Amino acid sequence: KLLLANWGLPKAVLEKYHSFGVKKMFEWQAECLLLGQVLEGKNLVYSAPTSAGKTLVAELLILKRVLEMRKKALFILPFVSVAKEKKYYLQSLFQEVGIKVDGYMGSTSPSRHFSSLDIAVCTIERANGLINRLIEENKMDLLGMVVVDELHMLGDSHRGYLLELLLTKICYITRKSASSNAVQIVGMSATLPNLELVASWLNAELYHTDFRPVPLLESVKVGNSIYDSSMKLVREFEPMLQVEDHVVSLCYETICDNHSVLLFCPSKKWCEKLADIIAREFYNLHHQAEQKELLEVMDQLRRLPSGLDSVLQKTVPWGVAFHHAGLTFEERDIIEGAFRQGLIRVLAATSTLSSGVNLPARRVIIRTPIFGGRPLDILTYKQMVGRAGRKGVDTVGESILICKNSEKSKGIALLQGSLKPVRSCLVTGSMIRAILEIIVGGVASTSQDMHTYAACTFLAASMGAIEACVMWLLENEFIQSTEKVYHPTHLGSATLSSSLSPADTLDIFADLQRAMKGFVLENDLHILYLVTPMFEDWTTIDWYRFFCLWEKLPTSMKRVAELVGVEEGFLARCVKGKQHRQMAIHKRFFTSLVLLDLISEVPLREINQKYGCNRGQIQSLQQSAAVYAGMITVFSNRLGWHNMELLLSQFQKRLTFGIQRELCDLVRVSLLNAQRARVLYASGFHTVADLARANIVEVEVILKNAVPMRTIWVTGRKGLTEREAAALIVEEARMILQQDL
Amino acid sequence: KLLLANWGLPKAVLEKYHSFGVKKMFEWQAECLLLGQVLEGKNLVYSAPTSAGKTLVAELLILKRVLEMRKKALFILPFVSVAKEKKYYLQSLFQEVGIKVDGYMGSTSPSRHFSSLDIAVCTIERANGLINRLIEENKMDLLGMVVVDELHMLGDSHRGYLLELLLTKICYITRKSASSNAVQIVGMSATLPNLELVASWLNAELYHTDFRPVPLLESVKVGNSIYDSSMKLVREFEPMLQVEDHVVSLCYETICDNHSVLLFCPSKKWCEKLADIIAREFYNLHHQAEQKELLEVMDQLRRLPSGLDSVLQKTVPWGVAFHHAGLTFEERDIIEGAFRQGLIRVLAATSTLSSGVNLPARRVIIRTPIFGGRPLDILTYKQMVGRAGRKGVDTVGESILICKNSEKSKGIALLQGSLKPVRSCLVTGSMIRAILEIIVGGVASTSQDMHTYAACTFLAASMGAIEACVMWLLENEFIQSTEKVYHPTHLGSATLSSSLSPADTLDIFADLQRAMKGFVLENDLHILYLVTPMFEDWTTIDWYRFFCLWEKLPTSMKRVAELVGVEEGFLARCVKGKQHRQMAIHKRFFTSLVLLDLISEVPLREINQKYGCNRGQIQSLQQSAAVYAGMITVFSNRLGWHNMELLLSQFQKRLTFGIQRELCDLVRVSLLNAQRARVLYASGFHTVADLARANIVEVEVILKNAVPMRTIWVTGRKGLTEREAAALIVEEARMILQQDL
Repeated sequence: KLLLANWGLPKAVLEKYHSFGVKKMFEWQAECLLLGQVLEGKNLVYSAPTSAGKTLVAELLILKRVLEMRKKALFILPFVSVAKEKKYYLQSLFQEVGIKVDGYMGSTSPSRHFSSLDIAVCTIERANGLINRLIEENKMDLLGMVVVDELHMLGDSHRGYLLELLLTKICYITRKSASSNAVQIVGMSATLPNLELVASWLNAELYHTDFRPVPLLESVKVGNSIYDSSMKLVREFEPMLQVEDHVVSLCYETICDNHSVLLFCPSKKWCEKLADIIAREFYNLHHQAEQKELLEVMDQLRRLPSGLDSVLQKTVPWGVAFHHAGLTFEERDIIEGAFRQGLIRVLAATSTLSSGVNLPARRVIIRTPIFGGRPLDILTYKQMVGRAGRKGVDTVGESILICKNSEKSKGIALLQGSLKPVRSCLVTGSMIRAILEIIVGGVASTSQDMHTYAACTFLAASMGAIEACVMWLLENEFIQSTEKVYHPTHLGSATLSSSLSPADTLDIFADLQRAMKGFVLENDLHILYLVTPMFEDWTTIDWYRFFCLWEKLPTSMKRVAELVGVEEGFLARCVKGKQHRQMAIHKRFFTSLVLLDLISEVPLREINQKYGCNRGQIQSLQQSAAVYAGMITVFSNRLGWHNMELLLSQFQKRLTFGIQRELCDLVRVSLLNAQRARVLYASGFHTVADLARANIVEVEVILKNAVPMRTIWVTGRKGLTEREAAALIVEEARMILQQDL
Repeated sequence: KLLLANWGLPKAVLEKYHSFGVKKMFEWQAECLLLGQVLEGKNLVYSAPTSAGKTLVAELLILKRVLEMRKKALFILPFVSVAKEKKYYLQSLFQEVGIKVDGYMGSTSPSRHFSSLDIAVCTIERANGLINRLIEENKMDLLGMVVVDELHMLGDSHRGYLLELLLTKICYITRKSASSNAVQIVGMSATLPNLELVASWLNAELYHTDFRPVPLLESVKVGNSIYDSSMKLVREFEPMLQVEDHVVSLCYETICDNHSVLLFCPSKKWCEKLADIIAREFYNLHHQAEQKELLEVMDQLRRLPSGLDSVLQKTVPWGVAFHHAGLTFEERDIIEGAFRQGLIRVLAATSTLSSGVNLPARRVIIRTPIFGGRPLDILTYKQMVGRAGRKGVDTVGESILICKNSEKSKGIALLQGSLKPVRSCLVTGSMIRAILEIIVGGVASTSQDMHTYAACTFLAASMGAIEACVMWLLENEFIQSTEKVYHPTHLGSATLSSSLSPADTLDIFADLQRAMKGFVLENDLHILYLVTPMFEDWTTIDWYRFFCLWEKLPTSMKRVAELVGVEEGFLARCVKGKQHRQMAIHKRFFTSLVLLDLISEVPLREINQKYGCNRGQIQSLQQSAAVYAGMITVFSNRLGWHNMELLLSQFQKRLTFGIQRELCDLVRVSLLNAQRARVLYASGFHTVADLARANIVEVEVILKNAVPMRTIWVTGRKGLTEREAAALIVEEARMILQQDL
């Protein structure tokens, strides 16, 4: 029984698994999935270490559910990058067996409809919208199982409350049908203390494991000695070569052992300095003063849109790199891609890598217990170290936290600490959407039943103001009051369909309706002004630099600013010598100005030099602003505004890829991101229609030129050869022609 | 030799000609076709009477050209209705052979490109644009044979100068290639006096004939007698039954002979009164106080969009009808359709029927020499009575002009007069486009050649200021001045492509750059304000009615008027108690307000009652305004305005058929004009895609309902049965699905 072949799986799936190296099944997964009545329909919640293989239980459960009862399923993942990686893994796994998978990661939407789509591996923000749409036209029989990830994020988080709302809605719809389970709910979590309460909230049978494929031993150093967690000295620290911190020495111990190291750094500036030093310390400690594959990785960065970084130039060709938020969204995969293969040996990363993709490393070093001026959180610390120890390669995983003076007392708190218990995050702006997701979907109409909905939520199961907050929806025209029985309105029916929080829609409805009075069409700014989401903390603005940009803007552009409240009299004038809604407009204006260059195909390096915001926050802004244009368009569609939908129809695709109107059809190929279609456009190919009929040898030469054997890079498949990618461009464009008609 | 069988024509074409009843081969057509070197390529211009079969010679010439050298050809037709009828005749003739013909009648554009198109049966306004486009991307090798019509219209006319410009451009191109014929130009004309000069202008040999299949004798009435043309009394007038004019008596003479009569009338009011009388006298004079098919014709008028007219109700079910400009564009074909079949026996028409389709009638009576307060023209009169005498049915054709008192002296000038000699109509606003059609097309660049171009025009061949007109084009940025050599600009390159006169584009460029700063989108008025062509004389406005309409307009609508110069303070206020550009805006506003109801599917009867403009002038406006939206969109496309083009992209189709956005795809089927798709839309069919998969029996019942065996009517095939049209709707929608993909 302790072998995958005994368990019921398709032959192709098992063969693909053997290719991935997973041939032995853990005992905890087998006992958990055999435990209870989970297989026959009962929903399940369990927790395991990150390196223990949490994904196996969910994957075999969803495969069994799909093969047993033909029903579409979901897959809820926090971030866009992890969602993309998971979708690619699931596609490579489910190609032959026939369960086509596609994802809704913000801007990108599957070409095929959800009826043909089976497993929608998509983020929470779009999973909630898809669940709402499925609820809308009484088509929930397709849903058979929803897979959630890191249920511990449903507490204090900017998007986990959406996951909690979706799960409680599914539980409500399941209980209502009882008037074995219609839809199953499975998830995985970290070492939560209260997971029984969450498991019983979804009436899920609980199981918690601390099993690890390789041992993990945390460590803290005190000067020139290493202390274990429980007041124990496990080893005496002795630096071999260096030119109290001794940060370089720890990597050197592992480097001579032929293994990698993760050196997580606190801040943006700290990442560059630390990876520079280790490469500089590799000048003398190994020269007294795979190379072939390292150059190719260095070659991969040469013809990226932003080229190769100056700081990376002095470090990459020795096995030392670094990866933070400020780096390009393209470089981040390549640098992380080589780490899996082992080309790179030391990384200088920030805290963002903790919740990102899986990056195994024998030794993980954390520079300071203080991350960004605040103590390190326990929840991120569990995933912070959990990467230590490769399955089947390394017999020991370690973590060496670095503490100084009195910070050791705060530094040691995480070693003996435990993950904080989850909350509900539920007047509350996170709950105004909760009922409005159900009152306007037609699922619940009577108020007494709507009260019973609040009994199905996390807050009720944890153990007043629910009814009084409907009156708030009564005030804001969201719900019309009749004989009580609640019915949706025009504004309310649109908010649910486009998946916006009702807090935002109050301003958007007044802002989108203020575009009637005066609209401009010569420049895309005013259209772009209505799709910039917010300002958040994407970048620190430079007032003086915006002054010089304000003067050099064309007279055409200066008409938009006065049309949306931006003042020529006050713009980087009174701030220098020294209104909450005004800064939310100026920074909305700046976010539209940056996006104007992004849709004008200005090079990212030139934009960085001109806009002062590094490329890390630019690709993290055009990705977020692309989702907004796809939500404003849908919001205007349901509201009976056909004209505004016409102008904003094409602006989701333009922001995603940073292209112009001419390349809109060409970019439908996933292998033409921002430059592989522009040079291809200049080659006399203006549409994806005739591109499918292109000469195979013709596209080889044209793609070789325009440089800013696997030298080209396409997202999802790591590096690729020029001949293969060009052959894939025509192949990808080929299948588009008939599958959409 | 005088037989069609001996002449070289396809066997199926000959059979179709036999089906049309034309089998006898005349003498003048044969001698004209075998004269000289016309067949081998030389262009030809000839004059013949209207009832002599002018079009047949052009038909055999174009057939010989197509079968000899495979090359696309044109066909220039006077107005939209005659062009549409000619296109249907040509299509029904050319079904099986392979010459796929299609028409450019203003708004309507062929689904297929011109490359697959062979004979473009299009009016002058669109033929000029098509040939300009052909000239643009050096594709004139396709053009090999251009058929013009009524070369007597190239003189003083609002659109004939376009034909003259087109012909001189073609001649210039042919002469340039000589540095047996590149393109052959044929046409037919009325009894022109100077046709030798026009023929020699196109270096064409001349042939003029007066042969008539049946004799035509004219008459002038004096008291109670009829006088021939040459001071001769041919018959003594005596009235049989009546209750000096004796207008009913002349018709009653032909009624007893079982033949029809055309009773042309001066104005709309005169048309209703005269046809009402003849039916009223038909009551007492034939009842002492084909019926089955007459009721069916009355039945086809029952479920038209405007229903059945009250004036037509008291006259139609006796064989007496009337047909003027104010009647619906749908009723006009049915009333004229039955006349060809002989169901109707009398008609009370205006002067517009003179230039329309052929309506044979044994006796044609013209009420007054004064038509519309002015003496009747010679040119209209020659074609006014040219329908007298059916070919192969009636042995004699007559015309009885009615004159009173001293008007007989002016009336008889029509009888002995001859058609006025043609002019050139060439500073002149008709010539600014002439060179601009060639200088920006790249055909002619050197100024001396451009001067040589003026030697190829009609004015030069008839026997200074040509060069001075370019300076005007230099002033208005149309042409950039370099070393002289002239090159097109952005504005100049767009005017040619969209086929607008340069006089209009000066205001449009400023008018389309005034909405560029400020636009409204919630209502379609401002978009509609930029597509209303002009005011012309489409209707006489009612200031008081507009004033009340001004008050009841929505507050959103009143934002558009103040945004385009229309004043709330001055609107039907100072006109009542008593600025050329201002009236051109208010009447532009009215034309946009009426069109708003046309695109809101308001019934024409309610619109007529509300807007005071009869249905005849409404379909004559939405046909003209639909072409403008198709020219403004193209003008904005070439000018680098991708946003304003997006809003105006769909507004040509909306104005043509008077539909909304929902029916835009459904209306692609030509059998769903304005109501057969609305009721079909309510049947759960929202797109033409699944309409091709409709159940045949399902569409029968739904089409039967919504009533305001050949009762349904579809343009181009007269009446049709309900079962056939419904079977044709799915069949027509079927062929669309794959032929466009």
